[PDB]
Amino acid sequence: IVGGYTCQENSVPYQVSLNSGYHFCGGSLINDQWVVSAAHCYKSRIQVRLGEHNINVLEGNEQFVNAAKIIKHPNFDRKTLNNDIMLIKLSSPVKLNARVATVALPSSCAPAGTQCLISGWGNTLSSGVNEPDLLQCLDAPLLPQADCEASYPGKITDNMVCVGFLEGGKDSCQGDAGGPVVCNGELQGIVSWGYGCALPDNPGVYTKVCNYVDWIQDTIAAN
Amino acid sequence: GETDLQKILRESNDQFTAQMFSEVVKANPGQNVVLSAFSVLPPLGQLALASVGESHDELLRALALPNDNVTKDVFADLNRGVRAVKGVDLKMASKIYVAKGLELNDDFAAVSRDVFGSEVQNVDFVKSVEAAGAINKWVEDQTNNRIKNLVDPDALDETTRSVLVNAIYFKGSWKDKFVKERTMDRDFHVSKDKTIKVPTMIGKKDVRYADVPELDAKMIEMSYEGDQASMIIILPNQVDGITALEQKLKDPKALSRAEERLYNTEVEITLPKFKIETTTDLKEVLSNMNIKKLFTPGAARLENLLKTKESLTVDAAIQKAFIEVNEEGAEAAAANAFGIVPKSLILYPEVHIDRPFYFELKIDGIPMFNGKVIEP
Repeated sequence: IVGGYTCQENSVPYQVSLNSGYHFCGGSLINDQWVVSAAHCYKSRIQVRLGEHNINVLEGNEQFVNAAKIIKHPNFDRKTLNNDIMLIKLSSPVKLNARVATVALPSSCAPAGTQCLISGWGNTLSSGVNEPDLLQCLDAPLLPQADCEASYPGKITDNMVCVGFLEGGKDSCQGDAGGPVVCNGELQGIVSWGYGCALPDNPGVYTKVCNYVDWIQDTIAAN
Repeated sequence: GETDLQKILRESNDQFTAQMFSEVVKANPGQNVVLSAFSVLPPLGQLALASVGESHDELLRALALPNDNVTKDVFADLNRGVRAVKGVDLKMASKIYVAKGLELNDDFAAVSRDVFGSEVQNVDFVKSVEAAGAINKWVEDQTNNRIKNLVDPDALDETTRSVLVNAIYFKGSWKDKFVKERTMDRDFHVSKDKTIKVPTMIGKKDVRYADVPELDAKMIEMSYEGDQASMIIILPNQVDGITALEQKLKDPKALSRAEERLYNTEVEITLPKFKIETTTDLKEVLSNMNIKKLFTPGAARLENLLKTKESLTVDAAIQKAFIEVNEEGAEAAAANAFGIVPKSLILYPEVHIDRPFYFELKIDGIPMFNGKVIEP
């Protein structure tokens, strides 16, 4: 998160960390054994880290679980990033504390201007690199698809949504991919891509989760 | 056809490059050096065609050439592909200055401009500050003022019948650049006892890496734009393993054999910025490479350089080189990943160029210059 603040310990329980000897992406716990993330964050070996506050130290309260099943959307394109959503089944059920909670899926496709919370352990510099120890949060609105498409012509689909600020300054960055974009207690987006980070006229593009509800529900229930 | 003029022009260079390299290191002990052995060959081939007898046979020996039949075609070839191109800004210059009171061969100061590209110029050597300034000026105009003060007046007098000035400049743009905001002072091991902090460039690069046991070093190859120019860095496994590496690098083949173990990988390179300005005495250096008759009276036999076939020899031969390595390059400018920048975070193995190293610019199969960095 470029241009954000540090979240209070436990304010973002649904936020997880994908690890392979290092934090590479984020995700969201939607039930005690299923994490929802982005598809481009795919790795054949992934250890999900729930209960995390400070990534670069073990505080004792964490829960490291292995990704037993890793299901990317059938129609995920690596070059357009359409259908950039992945399902992760935890090797075992996790304890649901005040440190590990599940987010609710969208019951509505939120409108432009909806205030959302975007969180992550990704880069904090738009130009340069800086990895945060503690989780970063960012309050960012859903932008009109008209401004979203104008910012990236031909690159936006009905499955994508721009969340952020056109004047830049506050955006998601490298390491936040797969991460949560919670609006009114519902996961409306998943950190996906954007040109650079926190650049003017280049808002962050996220996966519009309200278009995968049936799919997320159907896959989990069947597997 | 032209393959038997270039893969033959590459073999000579490797012998001379390795030779020029050891000599400059032996001339500038405990310090950073930079030299362009490649750029000194054309003036020698231009000089081996004025020098007759045992002088010519000494030069041709060192230039690794059979006769001056093929010497002209090798440089007349090299002289038809000598401007700019992609990735780098290379500035190679060379000229001969003969005292104003001399009558040169009119016709061959043309086979000098039409095979070597250069011109043979007369200058008032008796006027040191007027002749020295006039030389620095052609060198300063040929290098865009990058190389000033090539020659000093305490080196001239009208005893001086001829001087060979040589200038080489380099500064390139990486295929994928380093971010300036990512540059910070990081450790560098000047010795097993000393460790200083130098502005170290951090960035991921799709490089050709090689762990070379024969040299007890690591070889990395970072490319500039266009993929024609490449920065060759051979980092010794020992902090002090540099002077030991120089010894192994006395083998003109140690590099070819090291480049066959070179494999493609994606690593996070940590390279210190560096600038090197070396003024080399080619007279001393070349004379220590078996080319002494050129800079010797009555033994040079420069009877073809002149119209009159008269007494001449070289008095001076200077080389000033200036390399410049920074973050400059391609692929936009900051949070730079790919086309649409996915917000994923990929970490690659780290390679810290944190000890004295040898470098070299490979402009397509041929090292145009090299040196060593003991302290950025």
